[PDB]
Amino acid sequence: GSHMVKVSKFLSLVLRHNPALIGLDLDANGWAPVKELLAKMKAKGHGISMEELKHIVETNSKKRFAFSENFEKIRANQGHSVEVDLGYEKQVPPAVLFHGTAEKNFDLILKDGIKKMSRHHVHLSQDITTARKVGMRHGKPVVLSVDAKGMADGGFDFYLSNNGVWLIDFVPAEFIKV
Repeated sequence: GSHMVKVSKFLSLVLRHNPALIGLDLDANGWAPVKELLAKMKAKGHGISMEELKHIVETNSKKRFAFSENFEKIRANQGHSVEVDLGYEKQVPPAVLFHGTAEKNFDLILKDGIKKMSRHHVHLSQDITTARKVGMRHGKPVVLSVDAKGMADGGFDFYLSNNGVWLIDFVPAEFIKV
């Protein structure tokens, strides 16, 4: 099902920043017992079977999320804000993306994040120009400044519209610079 970006982002997150977050922890050379992840992340209600996680490590990630060749440990390297393109095509602008959306959406934005029916293709924008322009649909868009490099690296995917619009999966206000 479509949650592999959420899975890969996650896996990258846990094995890089705060592994302790899920009961998982990082080893001395920057690894983690895969069995720790498989059982735990499954138990977390994400149904990770080993067949599933190998699928993410080997097919989707590799340079991002590495795996022992013997599949015992997993790790995530990151610091790689290149076109990671997690099964999609990410177009990475210079530094940041400015997304405008009405300040009547502010509560929802800040709590839940930039999301509507997201999973694949929700609205994002590159410049304040577009932020304002798209937000003219309501009035005064608040400019959610989301980092392109951070998002690309973290495992958040974003596409480019033929018109020059950006489409995102989702961006947490928790990470956005409102």
